[PDB]
Amino acid sequence: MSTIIFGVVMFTLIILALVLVILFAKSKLVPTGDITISINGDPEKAIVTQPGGKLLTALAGAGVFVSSACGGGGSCGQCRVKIKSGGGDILPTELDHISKGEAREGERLACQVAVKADMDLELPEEIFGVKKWECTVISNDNKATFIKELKLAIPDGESVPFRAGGYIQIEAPAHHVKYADFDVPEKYRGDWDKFNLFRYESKVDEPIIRAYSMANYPEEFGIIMLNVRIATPPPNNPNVPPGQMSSYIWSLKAGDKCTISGPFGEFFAKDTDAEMVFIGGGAGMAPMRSHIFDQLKRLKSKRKMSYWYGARSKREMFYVEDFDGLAAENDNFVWHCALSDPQPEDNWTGYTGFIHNVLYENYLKDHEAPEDCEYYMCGPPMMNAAVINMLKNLGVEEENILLDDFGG
Amino acid sequence: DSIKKTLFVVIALSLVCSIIVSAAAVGLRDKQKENAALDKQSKILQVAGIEAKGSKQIVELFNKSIEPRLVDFNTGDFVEGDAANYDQRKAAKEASESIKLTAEQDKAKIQRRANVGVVYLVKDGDKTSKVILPVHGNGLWSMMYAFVAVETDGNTVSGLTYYEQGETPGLGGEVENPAWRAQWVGKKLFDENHKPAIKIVKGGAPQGSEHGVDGLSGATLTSNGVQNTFDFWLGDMGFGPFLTKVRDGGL
Amino acid sequence: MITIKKGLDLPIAGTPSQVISDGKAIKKVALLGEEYVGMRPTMHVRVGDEVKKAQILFEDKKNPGVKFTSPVSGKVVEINRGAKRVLQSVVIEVAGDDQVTFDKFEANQLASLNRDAIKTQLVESGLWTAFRTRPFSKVPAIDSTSEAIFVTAMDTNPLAAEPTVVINEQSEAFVAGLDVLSALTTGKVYVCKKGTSLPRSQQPNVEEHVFDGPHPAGLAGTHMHFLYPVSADHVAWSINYQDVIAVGQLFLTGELYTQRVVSLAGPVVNKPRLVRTVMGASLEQLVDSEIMPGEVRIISGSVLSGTKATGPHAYLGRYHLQVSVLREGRDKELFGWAMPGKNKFSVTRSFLGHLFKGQVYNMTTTTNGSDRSMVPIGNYEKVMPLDMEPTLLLRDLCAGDSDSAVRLGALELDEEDLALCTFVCPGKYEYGQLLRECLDKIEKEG
Amino acid sequence: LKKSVLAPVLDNNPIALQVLGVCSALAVTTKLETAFVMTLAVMFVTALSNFFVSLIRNHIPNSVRIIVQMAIIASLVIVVDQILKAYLYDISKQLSVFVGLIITNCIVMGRAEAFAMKSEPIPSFIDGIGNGLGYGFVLMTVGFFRELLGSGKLFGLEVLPLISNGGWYQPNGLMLLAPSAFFLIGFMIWAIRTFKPEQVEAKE
Amino acid sequence: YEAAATLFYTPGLVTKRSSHVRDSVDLKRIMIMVWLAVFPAMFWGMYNAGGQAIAALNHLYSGDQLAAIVAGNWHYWLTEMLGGTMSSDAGWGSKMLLGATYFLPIYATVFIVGGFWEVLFCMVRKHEVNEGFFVTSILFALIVPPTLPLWQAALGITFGVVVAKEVFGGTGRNFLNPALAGRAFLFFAYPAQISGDLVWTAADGYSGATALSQWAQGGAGALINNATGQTITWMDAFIGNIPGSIGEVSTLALMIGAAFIVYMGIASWRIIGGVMIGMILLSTLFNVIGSDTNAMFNMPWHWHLVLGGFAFGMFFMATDPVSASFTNSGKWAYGILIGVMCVLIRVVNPAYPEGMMLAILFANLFAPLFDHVVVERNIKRRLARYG
Amino acid sequence: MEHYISLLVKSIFIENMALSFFLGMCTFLAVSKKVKTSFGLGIAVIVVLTISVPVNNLVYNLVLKPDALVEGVDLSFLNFITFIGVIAALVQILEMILDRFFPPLYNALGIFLPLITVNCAIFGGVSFMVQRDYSFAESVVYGFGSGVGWMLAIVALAGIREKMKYSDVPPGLRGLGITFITAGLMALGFMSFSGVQL
Ligand SMILES: Cc1cc2nc3c(=O)[nH]c(=O)nc-3n(C[C@H](O)[C@H](O)[C@H](O)COP(=O)(O)OP(=O)(O)OC[C@H]3O[C@@H](n4cnc5c(N)ncnc54)[C@H](O)[C@@H]3O)c2cc1C
Ligand SMILES: Cc1cc2nc3c(=O)[nH]c(=O)nc-3n(C[C@H](O)[C@H](O)[C@H](O)COP(=O)(O)O)c2cc1C
Ligand SMILES: Cc1cc2nc3c(=O)[nH]c(=O)nc-3n(C[C@H](O)[C@H](O)[C@H](O)COP(=O)(O)O)c2cc1C
Ligand SMILES: Cc1cc2nc3c(=O)[nH]c(=O)nc-3n(C[C@H](O)[C@H](O)[C@H](O)CO)c2cc1C
Ligand code: FES
Ligand code: FES
Ligand SMILES: [Ca+2]
Repeated sequence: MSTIIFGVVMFTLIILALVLVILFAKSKLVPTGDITISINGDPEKAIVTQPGGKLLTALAGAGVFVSSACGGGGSCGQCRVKIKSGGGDILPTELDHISKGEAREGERLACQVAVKADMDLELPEEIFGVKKWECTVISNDNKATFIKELKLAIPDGESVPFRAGGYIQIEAPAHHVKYADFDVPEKYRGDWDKFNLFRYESKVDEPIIRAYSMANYPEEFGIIMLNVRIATPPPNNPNVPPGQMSSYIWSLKAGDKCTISGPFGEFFAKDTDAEMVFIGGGAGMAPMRSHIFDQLKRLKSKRKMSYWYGARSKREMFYVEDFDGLAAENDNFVWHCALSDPQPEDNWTGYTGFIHNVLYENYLKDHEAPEDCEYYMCGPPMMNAAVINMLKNLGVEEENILLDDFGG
Repeated sequence: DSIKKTLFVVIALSLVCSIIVSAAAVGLRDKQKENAALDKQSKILQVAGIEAKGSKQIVELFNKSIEPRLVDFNTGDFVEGDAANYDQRKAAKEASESIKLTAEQDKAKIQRRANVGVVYLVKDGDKTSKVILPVHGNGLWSMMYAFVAVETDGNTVSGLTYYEQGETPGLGGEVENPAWRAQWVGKKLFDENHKPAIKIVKGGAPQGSEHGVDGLSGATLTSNGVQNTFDFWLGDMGFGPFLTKVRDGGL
Repeated sequence: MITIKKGLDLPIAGTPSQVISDGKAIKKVALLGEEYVGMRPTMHVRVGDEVKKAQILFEDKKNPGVKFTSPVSGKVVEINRGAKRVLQSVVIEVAGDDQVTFDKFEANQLASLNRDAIKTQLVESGLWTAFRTRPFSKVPAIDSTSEAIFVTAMDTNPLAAEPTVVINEQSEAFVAGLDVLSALTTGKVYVCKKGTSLPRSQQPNVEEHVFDGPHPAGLAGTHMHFLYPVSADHVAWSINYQDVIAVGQLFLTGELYTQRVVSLAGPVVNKPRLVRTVMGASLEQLVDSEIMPGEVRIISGSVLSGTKATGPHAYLGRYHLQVSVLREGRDKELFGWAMPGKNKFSVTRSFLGHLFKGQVYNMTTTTNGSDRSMVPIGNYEKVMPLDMEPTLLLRDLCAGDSDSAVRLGALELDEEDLALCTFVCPGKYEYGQLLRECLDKIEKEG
Repeated sequence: LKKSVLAPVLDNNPIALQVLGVCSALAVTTKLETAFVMTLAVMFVTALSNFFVSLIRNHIPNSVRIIVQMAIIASLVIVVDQILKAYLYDISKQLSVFVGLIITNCIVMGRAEAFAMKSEPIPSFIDGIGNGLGYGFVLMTVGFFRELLGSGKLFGLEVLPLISNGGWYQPNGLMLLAPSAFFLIGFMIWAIRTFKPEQVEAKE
Repeated sequence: YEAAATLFYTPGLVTKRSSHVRDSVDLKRIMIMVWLAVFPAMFWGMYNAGGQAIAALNHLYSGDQLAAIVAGNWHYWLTEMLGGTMSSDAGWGSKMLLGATYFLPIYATVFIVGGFWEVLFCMVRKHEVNEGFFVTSILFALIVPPTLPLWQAALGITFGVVVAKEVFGGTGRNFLNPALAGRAFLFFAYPAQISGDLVWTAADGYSGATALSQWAQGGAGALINNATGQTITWMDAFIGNIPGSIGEVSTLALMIGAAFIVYMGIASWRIIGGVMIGMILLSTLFNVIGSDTNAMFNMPWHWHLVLGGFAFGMFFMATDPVSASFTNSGKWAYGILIGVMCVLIRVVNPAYPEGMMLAILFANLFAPLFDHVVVERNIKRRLARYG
Repeated sequence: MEHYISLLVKSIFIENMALSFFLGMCTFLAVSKKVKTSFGLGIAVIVVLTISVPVNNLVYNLVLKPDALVEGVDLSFLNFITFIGVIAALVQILEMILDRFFPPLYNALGIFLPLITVNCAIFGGVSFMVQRDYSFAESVVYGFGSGVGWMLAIVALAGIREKMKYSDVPPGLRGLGITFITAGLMALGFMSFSGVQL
């Protein structure tokens, strides 16, 4: 045999000649040098990257956990990064999420940026800034049928620096929780026995994080109080896994240890002289109670307040002992509540039906400064959808309405 | 280290891939050549009319009956050479082994012609009964090839099969239609003046004609291609002297 | 000087006899709310409140500082609001003559007045709302300043009032207005007029350019596209000449000048002529005894671009100078589309009407045919003297594309510029709303 | 069990949801059995290439991974071509270049890169078989229509008696040209999208 | 019928939006006016087909064989029953009736099938069933040879309406000439029925090449009409006595019909001018170059104008408003392109003896490129701020 | 030179790769969003084919033709891998050389090069060239013609799909189906030149 060995050696020589040319091109012409980037102009720290490395991957390796949940593909768009120097080649994927409002400065997407030269960044201080507090649980009493008011104390008596309307993030390690151990008083046992939620059980195998708005205005120091609703499966599909983190919070009892991670926030209150109208529903009590106490106890504002809450019954209502006192102390604040369907045991004498119907008939129908007032909305989505629809029907721009949907 | 490891793994993969691919390629060359020979043999046997089915039967029948040769076009006489493994296509493609035709004589529009030609004699015993001349010429959309089975006399056609053409099916690709191929039996190639007498008659030729044949309906361009093919390869520039020698004798 | 070749004149009967006659008494004046594009009002009056002339009625939310003034003194009566409580028209009832006085000046000092003083005086008197910028046709913000103030001193709309007759009675006021504009411009002032003669300003900032031809020659859009092409980075301001007269009289006498001259003409007007009235005049009161019996439609502004003024909208627009009344038609005619009508007008030569040169038609409001997909038979290209691609631009606008339209040249245009394009459309589309929506999206996205 | 085998048949068909790998499907389907042979070849080549690539993924020279996958795919494809020439000469005559086009074929390259490079060999082989099935489905059900309406035949078996043989059906000659295959694929993907509405693309 | 009201009546709507006055032209008027401009061409095509049938029959047969032929086929006995004559002295009425018995069934089948597809699509998509189909049906009926079996026409119109016009979204959205897409499907699907010699002369057993194929074979001296033996003069080929398709036979009738639409502004004269100048230039260049084997090289422009389907194509069929270029320079370039392509396919392609339809199908692709180039140059001029 | 011009015209129209041999459609349909993008990728394809085919002809005539390097030994079974590897390496080197030496030229072609480094069109052209047995100059002309023909096809299809901004495509066919249909009609239009003797 002669052909076989000849073909083999010629094959090897051919592929070796090809690969040597490719290696020469990729090693003798490209920079082969490390790249240095600056996170901000003022600090002297510089992050070392690679020419073939992605910006998001380099930041993750350096420890700058910028906003990202997918790593690419345009699924989230959280990887947007501010820059003051960079290449002018904007990828179509970047342009999909970057409009002409952001194209003036040309900010890019982290998962779509390759650092081929010494560029600079202009990331916000928070991009690389956060905190944490091992909070001991004082109490987890039941104020509503499906809402637990968790109370947390920051160690060393250090009040977290936050603004009315912020939200902490709570970490939950892997655990299994039965619903048999939940403490619910005899006042709320009516619905749970009928629907039989005790037979469910949770299953979490990986750590998770969620967001929860504070229920305390900042002048209440050293207390982290929330209003957490149970993420029970809907009455249509009982076989679906239940709420992971909500089962964990309800499972938290008095005296236990919990960890919180930094004050956050985007749902704030504007600093004007215009009327404020708060509309609430369900477990949206935690954010609103913060601002009303804030503008009345911290800022002592003189502007016109009004807070409107909807409820399923008189057993779903709480915090009004503070609210009734607040209305009694201050003339600016006047509050009203309405039940969807009352029970004969409550002897309700007041507004009934949906809150959007109630606020329209009593106040907005005869109001003479329509739109001129600001609104704060937080609660179940259908309440949110109805209220924005009618406010648009009464002719209010989107700037005045400022809502906060709890994750859709 | 890294570079040495990459070089070593690349070289090892190259070696193993080369040995497997080389063994695979070397093993089957004989089978591939046998398949090509079988295809050509089946076409020639079907042209001649000897029924055959299966590779072994085709091989034995071809080796017993047919006997390839070589012919020199200029003088129309046999020559010596490997008639079994001749390749007229590459011989004509070679600049050294093929002349260049002029625009006046290239009726078939082939613009080249191999210096050495191949035939296929049919022998039943010592004598010769049929001679098969491979011919080709340009149609309308692509090259066309055929065998014409001339009787031992030198004028009577005993068969024709178009084994490679690319005309439009149904309209121009009617050359393979048996009802049209069978039309060529009994027809004659040369007239009493030994001139090319085959003529494709547009609109149909009278039955039992001396040298006529029905043209392809709605395909006069392919009919003209066939007419040019025969009118060229039956002239002096083609198999003319060889057919004259066949008429004289010695076959 | 500049000759426009492509264009279309509208031969509609009832041209106004150009003789000024005192119009009928008026008792209601009002401000429309929709035409001030991009303005969301912040109310400053309530029903029953009493206001004087040049007093503040409301301000603009997204265009701060600008104040809209009451045309006449009196008592607020009606505040109409449409769907989503959007303002329609603030109705003022004529009563008394109380007004607010402003600083006076002499003729000589007009050419050297400070920009800050001019801006403050115009904004407080409310006449600042006359300027319409380009692109976006929005009232300019109180601080910006352009490089060219385009004074439309010519009119080629159908049934339009003749500007020469109106100007020749107020030559001193026009001179004062041109001097003030030359002091305010920070650049050049282009006044576009016909071949005739107009009163002249002595300042070297004022340039006079002459246009000749069919209708598209009398628009700020064409003036600007031919003399100072507007871009996103180069804005220009447009103002009709009667507002120039008002500016001159304001700076000369210290008080707002609210008079107007509008051309009441149309197919169904008994005696078309020029009448004298105040801006915002109720067309319901003005048209009394001037109309033939039958179903009619009151149109503020030209028949090409106007507002169907019935109900809350029945008030003369701020930027309009003519009233056109034409007969409504609701007759379904058998074989009407295929009838070789002698009386059926068409820019396309597909009818016998175009054979009779100089004919006058008795036009109606009917839309021949119905809505269909646009087939560009080559009609848009006869009525766009501008160096723009009509067939491509119209398809782009209909497709909803925004950046492509901006690149193609949709910035220079306006609501009234595409009037001829929707007038000639084989598919019977309406391009004004499409262009307005595209400009709204472009402005909103950044 | 073998849910991965049937997973890519309809949900993520390489020529219905994805677009890669149509060069063969456009011109090899003039007859049914040529498309069948091409489908079998794609199955075998894709499966073996994924198997070997996932075998060698651990010690990869990541700088020339594309060249290494091309080397392994060439070693497979040349052997496949040799076998086809040796045993299926008549069919290999028709395929000509398109059997050699398998080296550059987008579906096999993408499945070698995306899934084989980061997966266990058995799942790599199963995924190769699955997407080979998904591709062979469209090959078979385009070739069926094309051959049936261009010659009235299937696998060489005559179904509709042709006119030239005294039958009643006339061969629509367009089916032997590419635009027929284009239109067939278009109407097919329309049918798939209207019976599986979840894959409808947005206006933009 | 209730639906006839929408056709016989005007909508009677009033201007709702700002522009209160509209022009009198509309899509129905445009399409009906085009549908009323090919009438001279079709009324001559019927007569021409009848005359050719009579001439071919009475040249091929005589005596009792005439009765045998007319008794078997249906057109001839239908004419005789209706009152015509098959003899050599047939009047113009008899010739026209014999042509009608050929033309009308094709038109009826095309109309019925295309209307079925149109109604189905517009009912499913809930759009208003619009015009345009009247033009498409009559055009596809006029560009086919007389002896087409009806099912082939039905398949062709189904293709040209569904796969080219309806699937894109209806009138005004398509980009390929629908009638030409249908004709091309027919042309490439059944070449044995729309090309050759056996099809054009609607007779039984008559085979004869037409005017164009004769020149490619034997030059100007080969323009001979086998039916009577008289050479084809230019006046004959221009007035429309040639044997050909049913629509484009008469350049004079086509010109008379197209003059009114062109003067009416419906059809852009820019396209026609471009086609003429391109055809003239290419014919002159090929004539100057000359050749000694391909005798078509010496056909002058005036002989190129009236032969084949050039007149019909250029006048009524290349001037489609929705597929052609939109800018004026684009229209000029598009006309140039289709003219050059038609002459090029006619001259230097031996398989096809005519290429106007192929030229139009080719240039419909490249019209948008022309308009894009023009608009990009305009955008550059605008960004220069001087325009 | 009649021969070079004739071969250029043939490789441009008579043997258009994307619409007479129908290769490269994965990229052809996907890239066709923008006219400018299609033009750039067409220029990339043509500049690739200027050198992909000549060097392959050199290799085939030198070391791969039967009994070319040593008598009696035929080495025609390595052509597939030698072609794919040679084209890949020879376009990679050109891309890197242009990036290092002429960035202004590189920005116009380097965007598409790493994705089309290996493709159906280049391999089809190389295989057809090897089947047809050109020379060096004829190979250069064939590459420079076929690539420009491919660029013309993709540019025309991109322009058509840009004009499609006005059409009301049915929801089921939106996108891929309508692209395939319009490519079918484009091929139907391009079937005109199939019979030209040149
Ligand atoms: C800024 C911010 C502030 C917030 N503040 C509050 C607050 O103050 N109070 C509050 O209660 N919430 C708040 N939320 C909402 C927060 O997301 C809660 O954690 C929420 O209740 C989710 O609970 P979970 O994480 O336990 O359940 P998750 O596991 O996130 O989801 C459980 C729900 O999803 C359903 N589900 C689970 N798996 C499936 C499946 N496979 N298929 C279908 N359905 C499934 C379950 O039936 C149940 O309805 C806030 C969110 C944000 C962003
Ligand atoms: C699509 C198509 C393909 C054709 N193919 C051929 C062909 O392959 N061979 C041929 O001779 N004619 C073919 N023709 C017909 C010729 O091109 C030409 O029209 C006709 O043959 C000339 O008339 P004649 O042949 O009767 O003299 C074809 C026609 C069409 C429409
Ligand atoms: C608009 C139009 C386009 C045509 N295109 C072709 C064509 O591309 N090929 C063809 O063979 N005939 C075509 N024809 C038909 C020819 O005009 C004619 O019927 C036939 O080709 C023979 O031509 P002749 O009768 O003029 O000799 C077309 C006809 C028309 C009206
Ligand atoms: C002058 C004119 C010519 C037309 N020509 C054609 C034509 O050749 N083929 C066709 O299908 N439709 C034709 N139409 C109809 C219509 O415009 C065309 O089908 C559109 O592309 C919508 O499909 C024509 C219309 C007009 C007004
Ligand atoms: S991190 Fe989500 S798209 Fe980039
Ligand atoms: S386009 Fe043919 S394999 Fe990719
Ligand atoms: Ca050959």
